[PDB]
Amino acid sequence: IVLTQSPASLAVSLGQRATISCKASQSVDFDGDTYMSWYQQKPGQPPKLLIYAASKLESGIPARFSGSGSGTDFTLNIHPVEEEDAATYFCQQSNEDPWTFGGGTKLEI
Amino acid sequence: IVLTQSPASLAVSLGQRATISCKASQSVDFDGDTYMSWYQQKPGQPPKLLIYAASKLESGIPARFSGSGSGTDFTLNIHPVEEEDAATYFCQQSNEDPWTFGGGTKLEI
Amino acid sequence: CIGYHANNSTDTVDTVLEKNVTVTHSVNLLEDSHNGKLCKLKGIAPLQLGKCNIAGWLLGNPECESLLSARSWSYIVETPNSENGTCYPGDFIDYEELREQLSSVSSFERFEIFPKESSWPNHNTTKGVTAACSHAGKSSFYRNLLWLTKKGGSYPKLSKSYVNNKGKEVLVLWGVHHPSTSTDQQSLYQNENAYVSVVSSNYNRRFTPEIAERPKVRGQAGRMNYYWTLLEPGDTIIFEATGNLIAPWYAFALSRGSGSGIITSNASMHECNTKCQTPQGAINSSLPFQNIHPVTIGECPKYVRSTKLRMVTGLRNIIEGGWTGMIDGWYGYHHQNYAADQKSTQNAINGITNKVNSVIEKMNTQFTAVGKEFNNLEKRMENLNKKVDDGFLDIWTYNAELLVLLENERTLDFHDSNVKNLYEKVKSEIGNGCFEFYHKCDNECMESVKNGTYDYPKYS
Amino acid sequence: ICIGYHANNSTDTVDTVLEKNVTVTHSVNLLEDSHNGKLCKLKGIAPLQLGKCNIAGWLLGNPECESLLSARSWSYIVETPNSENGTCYPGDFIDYEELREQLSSVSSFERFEIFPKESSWPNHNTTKGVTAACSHAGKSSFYRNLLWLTKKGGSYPKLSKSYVNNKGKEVLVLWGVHHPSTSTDQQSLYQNENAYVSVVSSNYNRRFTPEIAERPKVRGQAGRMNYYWTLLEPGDTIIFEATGNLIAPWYAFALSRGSGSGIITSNASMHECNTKCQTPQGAINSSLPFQNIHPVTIGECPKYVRSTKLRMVTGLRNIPSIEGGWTGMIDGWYGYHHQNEQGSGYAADQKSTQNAINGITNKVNSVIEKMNTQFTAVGKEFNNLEKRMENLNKKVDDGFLDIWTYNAELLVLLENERTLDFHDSNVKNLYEKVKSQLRNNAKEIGNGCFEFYHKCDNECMESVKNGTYDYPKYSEES
Amino acid sequence: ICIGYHANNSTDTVDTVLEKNVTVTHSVNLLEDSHNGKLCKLKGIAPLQLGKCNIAGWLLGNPECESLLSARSWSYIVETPNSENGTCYPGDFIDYEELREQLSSVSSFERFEIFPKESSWPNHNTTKGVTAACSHAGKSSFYRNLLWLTKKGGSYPKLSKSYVNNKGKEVLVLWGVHHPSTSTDQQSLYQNENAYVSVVSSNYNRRFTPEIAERPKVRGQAGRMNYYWTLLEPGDTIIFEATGNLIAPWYAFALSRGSGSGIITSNASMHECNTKCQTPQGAINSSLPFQNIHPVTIGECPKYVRSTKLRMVTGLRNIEGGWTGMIDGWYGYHHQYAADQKSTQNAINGITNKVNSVIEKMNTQFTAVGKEFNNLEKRMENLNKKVDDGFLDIWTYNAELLVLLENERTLDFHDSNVKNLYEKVKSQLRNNAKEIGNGCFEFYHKCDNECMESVKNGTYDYPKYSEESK
Amino acid sequence: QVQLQQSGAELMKPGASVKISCKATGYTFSSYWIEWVKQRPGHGLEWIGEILPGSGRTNYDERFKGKATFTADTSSNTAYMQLSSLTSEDSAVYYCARPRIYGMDYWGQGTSVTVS
Amino acid sequence: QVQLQQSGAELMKPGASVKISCKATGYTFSSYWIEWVKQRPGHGLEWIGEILPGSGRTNYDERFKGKATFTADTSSNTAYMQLSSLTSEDSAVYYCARPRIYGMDYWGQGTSVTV
Ligand SMILES: *[C@@H]1O[C@H](CO)[C@@H](O[C@@H]2O[C@H](CO)[C@@H](O[C@@H]3O[C@H](CO)[C@@H](O)[C@H](O[C@H]4O[C@H](CO)[C@@H](O)[C@H](O)[C@@H]4O)[C@@H]3O)[C@H](O)[C@H]2NC(C)=O)[C@H](O)[C@H]1NC(C)=O
Ligand SMILES: *[C@@H]1O[C@H](CO)[C@@H](O[C@@H]2O[C@H](CO)[C@@H](O[C@@H]3O[C@H](CO)[C@@H](O)[C@H](O)[C@@H]3O)[C@H](O)[C@H]2NC(C)=O)[C@H](O)[C@H]1NC(C)=O
Ligand SMILES: *[C@@H]1O[C@H](CO)[C@@H](O[C@@H]2O[C@H](CO)[C@@H](O)[C@H](O)[C@H]2NC(C)=O)[C@H](O)[C@H]1NC(C)=O
Ligand SMILES: *[C@@H]1O[C@H](CO)[C@@H](O)[C@H](O)[C@H]1NC(C)=O
Ligand SMILES: *[C@@H]1O[C@H](CO)[C@@H](O)[C@H](O)[C@H]1NC(C)=O
Ligand SMILES: *[C@@H]1O[C@H](CO)[C@@H](O)[C@H](O)[C@H]1NC(C)=O
Ligand SMILES: *[C@@H]1O[C@H](CO)[C@@H](O)[C@H](O)[C@H]1NC(C)=O
Ligand SMILES: *[C@@H]1O[C@H](CO)[C@@H](O)[C@H](O)[C@H]1NC(C)=O
Repeated sequence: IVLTQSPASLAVSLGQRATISCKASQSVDFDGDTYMSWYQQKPGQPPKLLIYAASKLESGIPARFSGSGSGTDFTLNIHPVEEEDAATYFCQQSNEDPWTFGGGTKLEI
Repeated sequence: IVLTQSPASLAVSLGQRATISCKASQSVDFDGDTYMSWYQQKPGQPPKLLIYAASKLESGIPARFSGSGSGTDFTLNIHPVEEEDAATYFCQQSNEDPWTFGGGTKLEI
Repeated sequence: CIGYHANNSTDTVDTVLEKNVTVTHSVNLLEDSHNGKLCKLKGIAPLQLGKCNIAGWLLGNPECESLLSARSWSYIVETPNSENGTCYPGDFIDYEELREQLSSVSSFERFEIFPKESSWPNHNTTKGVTAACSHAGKSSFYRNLLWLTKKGGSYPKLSKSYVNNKGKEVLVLWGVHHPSTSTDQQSLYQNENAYVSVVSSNYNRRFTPEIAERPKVRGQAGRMNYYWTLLEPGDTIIFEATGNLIAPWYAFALSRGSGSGIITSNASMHECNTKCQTPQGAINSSLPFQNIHPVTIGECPKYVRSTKLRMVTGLRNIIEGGWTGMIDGWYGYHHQNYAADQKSTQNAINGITNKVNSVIEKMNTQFTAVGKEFNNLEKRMENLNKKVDDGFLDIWTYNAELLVLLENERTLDFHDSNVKNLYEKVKSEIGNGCFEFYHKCDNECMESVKNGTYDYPKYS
Repeated sequence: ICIGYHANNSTDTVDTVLEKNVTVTHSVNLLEDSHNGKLCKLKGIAPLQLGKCNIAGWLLGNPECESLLSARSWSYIVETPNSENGTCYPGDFIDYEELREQLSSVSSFERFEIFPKESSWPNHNTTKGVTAACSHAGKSSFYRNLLWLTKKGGSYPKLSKSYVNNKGKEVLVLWGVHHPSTSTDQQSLYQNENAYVSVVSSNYNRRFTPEIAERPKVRGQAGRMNYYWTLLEPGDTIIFEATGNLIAPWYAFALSRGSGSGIITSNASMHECNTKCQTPQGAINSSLPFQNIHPVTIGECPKYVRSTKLRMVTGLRNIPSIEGGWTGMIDGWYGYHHQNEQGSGYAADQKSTQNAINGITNKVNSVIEKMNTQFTAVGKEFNNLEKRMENLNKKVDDGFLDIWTYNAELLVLLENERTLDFHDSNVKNLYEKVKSQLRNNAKEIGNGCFEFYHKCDNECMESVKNGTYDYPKYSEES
Repeated sequence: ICIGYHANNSTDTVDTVLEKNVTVTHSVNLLEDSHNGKLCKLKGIAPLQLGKCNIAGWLLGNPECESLLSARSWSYIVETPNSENGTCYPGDFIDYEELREQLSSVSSFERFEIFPKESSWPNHNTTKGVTAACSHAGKSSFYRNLLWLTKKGGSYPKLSKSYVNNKGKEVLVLWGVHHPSTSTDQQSLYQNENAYVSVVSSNYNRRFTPEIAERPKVRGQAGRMNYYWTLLEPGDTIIFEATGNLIAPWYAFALSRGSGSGIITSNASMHECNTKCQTPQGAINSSLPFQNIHPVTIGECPKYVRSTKLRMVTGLRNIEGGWTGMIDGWYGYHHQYAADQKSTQNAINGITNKVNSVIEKMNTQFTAVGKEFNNLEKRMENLNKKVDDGFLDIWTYNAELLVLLENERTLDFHDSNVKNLYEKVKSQLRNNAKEIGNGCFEFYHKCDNECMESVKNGTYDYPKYSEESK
Repeated sequence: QVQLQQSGAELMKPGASVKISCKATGYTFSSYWIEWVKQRPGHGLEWIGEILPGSGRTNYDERFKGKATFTADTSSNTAYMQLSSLTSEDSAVYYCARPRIYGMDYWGQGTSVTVS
Repeated sequence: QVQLQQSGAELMKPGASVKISCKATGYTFSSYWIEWVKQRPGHGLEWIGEILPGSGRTNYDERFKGKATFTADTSSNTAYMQLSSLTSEDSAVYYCARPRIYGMDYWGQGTSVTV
């Protein structure tokens, strides 16, 4: 399985939403439950996950991060957008064994 | 509900079978039970129930009074008629709440 | 002289050695009297089903409208002539288990789990009425159930959820209607391949209508099987049906209790305030045995099949015989120059009065022992329950009879042994029971000898 | 005069709380230990001997048990442990154990043609309904109570048969559903693959659907037949309708309900008797309260206790086989050696002896009445998914058995102690009466024996015995 | 020659039916009320501690019970009250309590690969059958004893897998049936819409079909898995024919039957010891007939009686009067305080017979392990509870009544045996002694201490010691 | 033996009010409904409504809403129907009948109301 | 709570074997897996493999198998990595992460193996 993030690079303005989409060769949904996680990696720092199961925010996260989509298509939009979260974003699938990560995408103010 | 009847007037000689047709706008049999009644009314007297459930004969009513039919087709057959049978005949449905009656038919000798 | 009391009493007792013995006193332990009168227990009036049974009461039978206001009760009463239940032919699935659960509950609250006007917009609720469930002249239907037919030729798949926020268990009841013809199935629920799915978080059953030609019961060739389930607090039950669903109109928030039960009785209901209640009639008694009826509610004496359980308190009413002349004491001291009593035997009398308390307390009281109901496919378990009840009843009957017989024998040996001991103490002579004295013994001397300390060598 | 208690030569041993077993003169063995070992008639009705057939094969009319087709009435039902021939076609007799429990109560029935073969089914092929598994006389056969229906000329019309119970008694109707191993076999037997069996009544409603799958061979058959039953009430109607896979009923049994019947699993032979009680080991008859032969009994039988020896004490303890009894003086229970110059004979105190014997007989009669003649308590078989209920029934039976064993043993010990002390107290008070008859006119041997200073003749001493003699009559101090 | 009975400074008090709280010289307590809380080994075989898992989790192979799949033999099964791992995927274990009862009598099994994962289903899928509900170590997993088969590359051919029980013992086969929440999920796992599962043996026959419906979430899953089981007799064949929805067997258990085992719920700790009785509260090493520790027992154990005190009166009462001068035997005579040895030995032998008979009468209770029922078996559960409570009341009453009867009998025995000794001593010689009235009859003629020997042995001659009192 | 007595003949000017009386005998008055049906020449028999005695629950035909109001007196076993603001269009003969499931078996003698 | 500590950055000659130690504190070491992932510059993170401490199971990715060899020491509460035959292509930052069902959490510090 392979994950593809679109767009590769995107520019955003403060307070306006930035939509990031992930595409998979095979559907990552098994028995209704969908395995897809969204990570953000500030440079020089470990990637930090935002959404697990593609819709459920983890504890201790701002509400601007949001997850949606199922099957092959998934999307990530943050409303609004702050100056802090200018890091690279990753979508990772947990369905197949290799646990492939997405290509990554750049989010710039 | 609307419950029509035919003929408006019936002219049957003594000793001749008399058939009266009552038709319904909507089916009056719910769950395999036909809610249909047959009355006779001497002038100036309350109607008397003759056939209930469109086929069952009332107690105290002779075997001459017989009816049948189901759904939207109902017939009451009188044989052999007598001088006492000259009365206005009513068909009534009990399936709908308005419990609407029929028009009433005059049977002569 | 030394002897034993004999009164005019004629209460008879039985023992192992001989039967039908006569003693001066007795204390019955078998209460064989019933008020014949239903009374409230612990100040809570019962629930009288009357002409209905539990199925008719819970389903909402049209002839049980007096029970729709019932909230609390001490014990359910259904008369033997109770046939208003399940007006539409069909079988209540796990009916007896439902009665078992209902015996535990002490009160509930009937509420609209799915309000009839609000819950079903796409289904047609006014149509469903049957002549089998006839109230007054007009035909009617169960008050707690709702019969949903197709609205305008369509029966879209309904999916209704309820979240048990009542904080207590909720008894949900529904039904699956099995018509008699495929034409009826299409005329009521347009989908012929209908199904009913009722899935809770611990209940999961799917039902399918079975159209067949059947003998007419109550004028109906169709059948309606009724089902039930208990919804735990904070749980969701989902009703999904494509047809043949008798939806739950009302449910019950069960407040569980203990000591209540279901009794079938004929006794009329009036006002009392008792602690025990058999179907024959409410009773109270401090006696630890009753033969009125095995089925009891509340604090009741043990049930034995015997007809007479009489302890022995008095001495042999009929060597010295009975002292008819002295009624003052169980024991006498006749004086030549009336019988008197001694303080050394009141302790023995108190010991016997303690002994009767000991035997009555060693028979722990029986609690609610309502009978169980079984269907025609549970004759093995029904006979096992019958064997268990009859074996325990026989064992406790035998235990009661042994206890009374051995106790009467032991206490009669007591009434002889204490008399002989008193004879020895008086000694410490005519063998009939009197004491001839060579020396002149005045009434003061007689009292001194009654004290037991007499200087016999003084006379010499 | 010497007064004491009789001793006998008998060496019977009893049990008491004092000792583990001691010798007495007389006893009554409350525990019956003998069984005839032959099955026998119970109140004039010979039982039903299923032989090699079990209940299932007999009801279905298995080809082997042809002798049971004529049977009408029975006192009880006997199935030998080696009997194994029932449900010749492999399958599952649904609620078979409930059917056995139902048949326990019935006292007789009438096997009648509920649906005659030659009239009920004109549009179906009743001729071929035989299989090799139900083989009889070296030929392919079937049950004699069921009919295996099949398509008639490549067609199986929707069947519909109704029976109205006009026998006045509940009727046991048995049928079956066939599950072919392969769909092609279903088509070859019945026209339509989506077949169903619908059996309905006023109190019975059940729809059966054949399930086709490959199966391990049992008795050479890769198919399965499920056999069902129902109890049609009098005046009721049962409707059999089936588009396929119906083993239609042929004979039904109008059950006559009875009581006191039961099923036993004995292996003993049969012989003509007439007994009020019966156990699988053999017919017994005894008025004793207890028996250890077998827990399963039919009719009025003694109680069952595991105890090996159990007997009341109806005989005073004897020193030979107030120290000691008198060995050769068998005249009475309570005797006295009357010594005199005229004669030195012996006689028994009649009134005390009769009082003792009537008291002891009253006690043993109370013991026998306390126990209740155990009604027919036969075992019940259970499914392989009913080990909980089976173990509960086993625990109940074991507990009641243990409780009654303990009760019987404790009653034996307690009554033995009481009657021993009763005999001793009787001797003591007899001696009390003896020395109350005369005082200071006679010296004391002890041990209940007396000798007189003055010479008192045999008639004088007889007057002494009844208490009509007075001390001041003789004033011989020495 | 004063004849009495021995007394001691013992606080042992007992009850009689006539009166309660009477002090006695010696008593034997037949109710054992102590226990070491540790769960010791029964007959040298360690138990099986389910720990965090119930029977369903242990047998299905729950991922969190991986230390229990090495089990081969045990004496009994211990499931703690906190044993809540079982059936990680939501659903119903069909006839689960029946399986518990079957497992109670099992003494050991050999868990084995009934259908090897790598060679049983080549035309199916075995890898992607994992759930978030059965997660182990923070990753999706599944039961270690079952295999969730899904379609292999968009196809789910009808499977027909057979096993022949050549193990020589009954084999416990467990499988499951999956009911997906939506028809698209069923299509995505098992391409066939109208799937079924058929499991047929010589004794067993059952067909299962999926039931797709909307269900409330339990453990995050809106689907359901139903778990079944069957006991395969030796030399028998079991055939699985599934078109879909089959959680195929992977490991089965060749059952070796036993006796005396059972399943208990205990809150105790496993510690190295050996015992012949093991209640959930602790082990028992006692020969006492009755115990009140706990009704549920394993092995040979005393009878359980709800009472709290059960003491037989071995020794006579203590306070004629009680004299401590005689110490050799229970009964003696005061000679200027010499205890006897004949009557006291006879009474001791009799009382030992009494007490051993009481112990003999009560057969030791065997393995009375409780049973479990579901929410549709309230009637069977109530009947079982009624049976248990009835037997408990019956045996408590029998024990208490026998203790009271034996107490009264023993007190009568001793209080009459002292009188019997007095009576025989006074029967040795008559009119040669004067009874003062306190149980002491002393001769009108003075004797040396040796003159008491003629009364001690019994042989007395009145004429040789006949004089004039006045 | 069940009988349903009715009042006599009454007449009022248009715009008046009339309390038509029905008296039921021989059975529990509250047990069965009491149906009201209107008959006019050339128009047949028309159902006015129903009232369950004692319970107080009642139903009305839509065309008679407000025109007809039902009340019951279970003490006297009498059922009363009220017509408010009579008009010349509402002159007929009124019956009180005991319903059965399929039809009304027992009726009353009937009362006729005029508008002059 | 839970902290993952890696070895410091280190450079090593090509063709040799480098050991990378991951320190797990605050939880039972054998309870959870340890996922090894490397982030090449200009490329997405690639899952190397995963090792459960107690069981010793190691699920190597097909691409990175043989190149890496996971080992763990329960006594030290760490799990190591064995990269042999290093190359500038193999050079990247490496991460040990404690996985949850849908994705790894608590990640780690990171370590570079520049060649
Ligand atoms: C609440 O209970 C009451 C009774 O306490 C119950 O009323 C009963 O209804 C049944 C069903 O209609 C009646 O039984 C019928 O009675 C009529 C009139 O006598 C008979 O004609 C019927 O006979 C037919 O069926 C028989 C077979 O059963 C045939 O043999 C016969 O030829 C007929 O075909 C049938 O017996 C019963 O009489 C009444 N009883 C009373 C006292 O009214 C009521 O229905 C219950 N209510 C609810 C809501 O369930
Ligand atoms: C009546 O009872 C007899 C005896 O119980 C039945 O005969 C038994 O029939 C079965 C099946 O036909 C035999 O089983 C077979 O055994 C052979 C080995 O001998 C095996 O290779 C086969 O696969 C099969 O299992 C069984 O041996 C045989 N027993 C005897 C003693 O003959 C008979 O079938 C019963 N008839 C009816 C109608 O119930
Ligand atoms: C169907 O019925 C016929 C007779 O009604 C059975 O008998 C066979 O009939 C055919 C055609 O008449 C003959 O060729 C055969 O020789 C007859 N005997 C046998 C044993 O086949 C026939 O067996 C029945 N078949 C089924 C499947 O029930
Ligand atoms: C004792 O009296 C009762 C009641 O009068 C009687 O039933 C019984 O037969 C009597 N017993 C004897 C032994 O006479
Ligand atoms: C429901 O069914 C009845 C038939 O009795 C019909 O009159 C009504 O219009 C239907 N629809 C609603 C919304 O009640
Ligand atoms: C309870 O017993 C007492 C004493 O006999 C009696 O007076 C009272 O009436 C009984 N209780 C009731 C509710 O009758
Ligand atoms: C263990 O569980 C039992 C069960 O009720 C409880 O009584 C006991 O207190 C528990 N032990 C501890 C240490 O909590
Ligand atoms: C039980 O206790 C006795 C006490 O002496 C001891 O000898 C015996 O070894 C113990 N047995 C076990 C199994 O603990």
